[PDB]
Amino acid sequence: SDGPMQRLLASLAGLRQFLATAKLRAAMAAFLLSGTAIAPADARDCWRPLLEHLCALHRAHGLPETALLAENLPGLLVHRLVVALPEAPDQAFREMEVIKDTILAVTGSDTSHALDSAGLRTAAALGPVRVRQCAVEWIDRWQTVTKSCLAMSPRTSIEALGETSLKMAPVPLGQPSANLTTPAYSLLFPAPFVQEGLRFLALVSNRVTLFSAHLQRIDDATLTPLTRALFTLALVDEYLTTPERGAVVPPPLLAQFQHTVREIDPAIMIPPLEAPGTLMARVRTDVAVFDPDVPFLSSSALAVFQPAVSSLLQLGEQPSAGAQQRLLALLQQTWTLIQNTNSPSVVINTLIDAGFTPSHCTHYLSALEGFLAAGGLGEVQQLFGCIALAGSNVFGLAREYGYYANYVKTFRRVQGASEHTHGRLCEAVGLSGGVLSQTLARIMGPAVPTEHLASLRRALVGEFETAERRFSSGQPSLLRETALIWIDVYGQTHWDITPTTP
Ligand code: NA
Repeated sequence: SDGPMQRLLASLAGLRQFLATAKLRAAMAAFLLSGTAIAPADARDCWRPLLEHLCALHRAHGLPETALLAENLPGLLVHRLVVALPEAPDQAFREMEVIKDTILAVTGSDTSHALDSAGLRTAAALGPVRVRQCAVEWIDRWQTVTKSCLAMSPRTSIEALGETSLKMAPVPLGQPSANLTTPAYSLLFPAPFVQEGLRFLALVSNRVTLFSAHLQRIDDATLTPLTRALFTLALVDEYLTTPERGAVVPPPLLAQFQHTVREIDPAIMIPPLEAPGTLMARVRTDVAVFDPDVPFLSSSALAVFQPAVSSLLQLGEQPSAGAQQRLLALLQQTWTLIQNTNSPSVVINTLIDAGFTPSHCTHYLSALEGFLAAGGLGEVQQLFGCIALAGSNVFGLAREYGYYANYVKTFRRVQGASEHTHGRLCEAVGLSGGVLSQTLARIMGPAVPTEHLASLRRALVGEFETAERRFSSGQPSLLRETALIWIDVYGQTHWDITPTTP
């Protein structure tokens, strides 16, 4: 078992028994940009002797570089401590807890005694007390928020409770992870344990977000009982049904569905909430709900009723002029809003409010594409094409929307493959020459972390200034480049920063 920390530990022990200058110093330079990263076990076994040898070997020679690496080795270690989180919550909180104990091991009082023993400083920006404070706050708050979202989530798993329904207030996609990116945490942003925690919390949070919106249009009174029951069927199909258990329905929701569905005109037929195939398919009718004289569908949420619409767009149907005027109002409002908005929360809310639940967007895509195969579209069909392309891609990026480094990669894959998926529709409607990648880019674009890397750079410059200043009056430490290259190379490697320095 060799590892970077292990390699420099063994290298540094032999130095203790200006050749030691070149060897020692090139060794530090080699540790700061070793390709691999430290596993928790390695840090836990090797933290003590490496720190002892570094503090005493520091004491004998008194170079600024030993002083700095000793003063800020905790943070430089958590910068390189690998994190792998499992899908299951138990395994995830467990796995995070082992790292909490790893940093507690790094930031022990023994390190403060061995730094103060060597005349060093324990209050360094990446020093033990600071790294301890920031990591502890971030991880504790991380559990509290992640479990909070995990409780008000659709719980269809084998894991036994009853899913909350009326409980939920609409949460934006970014609000849970928002406190965890404040500039206060800039010092630890490149750490894998922030990024991994943020993808986990993003995955739970976004699901809770969609579930919140769709619940909101469940419990609305202005909507017609037909529209109400339709949102109910969609909710059940997409968030409360698994291949493993047929239907997972709370008794209050099922009773509410019963009383609301008995109000519907028997001209339109609705299946009861009970366990294959989705329920939304089971709905059958012959009435043209789109006609304005007809009062059955709320003109607000008119695309919620997937069978009649999918028939409209597969069969290229020609609605009554009043019905069509009823459509182009909603479709054209929705698409004007989507076209001219940069808030993902707003576009989510307006897609769900219009009845454009993700699976619907899918069926709609399928319906048009199949139309263009057999056949140049009406404005109804073209606008459904717009909202369904942009809707499918916004809903795809929505699950993983976060401020972590991987959303750049996923976002690149998705906007790259946005237009080419269902190319006939996309070119026929106009999103062809990069326009859809432009829209998805403006609304779902990944956040830019230049400020966090700048701030951390300034802090590392400061620890360089003090650390050299005490140990070398003039300040010509050769290791500056070696420290800054990690910053630029992280920036362009994970975040694709250009990069640039002041
Ligand atoms: Na930089």
